[PDB]
Amino acid sequence: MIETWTAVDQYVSDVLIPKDSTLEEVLQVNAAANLPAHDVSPTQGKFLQLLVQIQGARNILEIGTLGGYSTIWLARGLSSGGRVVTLEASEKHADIARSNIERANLNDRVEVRTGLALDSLQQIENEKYEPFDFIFIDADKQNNPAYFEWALKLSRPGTVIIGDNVVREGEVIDNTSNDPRVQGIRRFYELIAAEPRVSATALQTVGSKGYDGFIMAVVK
Amino acid sequence: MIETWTAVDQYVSDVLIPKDSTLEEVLQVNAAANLPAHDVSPTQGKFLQLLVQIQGARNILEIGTLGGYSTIWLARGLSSGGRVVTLEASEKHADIARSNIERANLNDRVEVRTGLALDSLQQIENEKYEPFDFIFIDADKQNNPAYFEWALKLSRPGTVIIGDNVVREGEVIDNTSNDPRVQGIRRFYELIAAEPRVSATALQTVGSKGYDGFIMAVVK
Ligand SMILES: Nc1ncnc2c1ncn2[C@@H]1O[C@H](CSCC[C@H](N)C(=O)O)[C@@H](O)[C@H]1O
Ligand SMILES: Nc1ncnc2c1ncn2[C@@H]1O[C@H](CSCC[C@H](N)C(=O)O)[C@@H](O)[C@H]1O
Repeated sequence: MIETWTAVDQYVSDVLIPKDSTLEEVLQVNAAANLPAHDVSPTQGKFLQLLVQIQGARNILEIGTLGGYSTIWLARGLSSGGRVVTLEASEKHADIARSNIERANLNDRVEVRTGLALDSLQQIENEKYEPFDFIFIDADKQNNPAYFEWALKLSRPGTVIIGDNVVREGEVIDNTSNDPRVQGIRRFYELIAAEPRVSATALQTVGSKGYDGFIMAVVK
Repeated sequence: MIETWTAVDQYVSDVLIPKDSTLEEVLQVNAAANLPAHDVSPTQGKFLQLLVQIQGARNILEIGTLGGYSTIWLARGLSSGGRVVTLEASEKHADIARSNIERANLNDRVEVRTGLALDSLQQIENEKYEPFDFIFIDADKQNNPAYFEWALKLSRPGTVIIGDNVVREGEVIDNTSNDPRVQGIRRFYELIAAEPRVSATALQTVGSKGYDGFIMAVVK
């Protein structure tokens, strides 16, 4: 099945996504730096870019930078004078991400903050940051419950929240699993349901990265 | 396999989509009337509703009504004096859709036009309809090329176009397919690539309806 899903994704990108030497280099540098290949796929990246454009987002919060691949897709969807604030725990990942954001000529609208996301989120609250209108949660999924609460806290009515990798090859329905990622993801779904101010759905996806999925939520 | 995808969708729906007796009735009536089970899934329907809300769409065009299941999800995403115009070739389907839409108390927001979509689209242009901000193509896929051209013609900068069922169990990559629906979808991808005014991506999805996918495009 992975061969078929990968072939379909190759077809989709070949026809709908013009070759982009900049983004290809980002992945190449990530690999050279030994960063894991956990970036969103090209089709997922374009989905994010287009969703940002549909929302007309101007203040994006991303949790989990890696090498800035998703960050570039997101930043490219920004309105006028919008910006992206992305959080990364690894000093090395963050350094590489900054270099890739530089190679994409987006350093004028993207800020990479190094440190554990929970600590950075508190700092963001402490500082004078306007509410975020688009939030992409893509870090350590075991912490999704806390990231969701922070996302809502730092949101405004109409804010879009995308939570990546929330199906995990179907492990999401294994209620007895002792895996913290699975339990964290399940609590993420539950907390969204508990919040009357948030309405969401989740689509299961397949492609070059395998069988997974994402949550798309909107703050009332 | 399909068992896992179905179970995951059941989980997602159970937690994120509150029970809706109105929509349950809609599907029951569609089935009693022997309509094919081609309605979007509940999670796909909510995805459409949320996307409509994110864009803040006010004038929706849907091609392919069936029993009005997707139509209701779309209409529920509207707010002010928003409207939905949906096209259906089957007189029987159209009347069942009008009935379901009425039971959902949305007849004031939805217009179901009976007839071949290509004929109705010409009429819509002839008439003074305002440009459509959101277009859902979900009828006979062999005609997607023509529907895409009409969508572009009746759009405005920023219009969102969603094309459903564009992966079809992975057959979309088979250029030699004897399925006119597969050829129609391939023609659709190609035309999008040939239209500079449209940027798109496609995500492959799995769930209760099986392995398929959708295209999301934005008009520039
Ligand atoms: N507690 C935490 N705070 C911030 N980043 C964290 C974290 N735990 C893990 N991460 C970071 O989560 C990232 C997940 S991969 C991020 C990929 C990126 N969104 C893309 O599309 O390419 C990694 O870079 C990892 O170092
Ligand atoms: N040429 C044409 N013009 C208009 N509708 C057409 C058509 N060819 C097929 N259809 C209609 O396409 C519909 C596809 S199923 C539509 C389902 C609907 N989107 C939902 O989510 O519930 C059927 O009702 C079929 O009768």
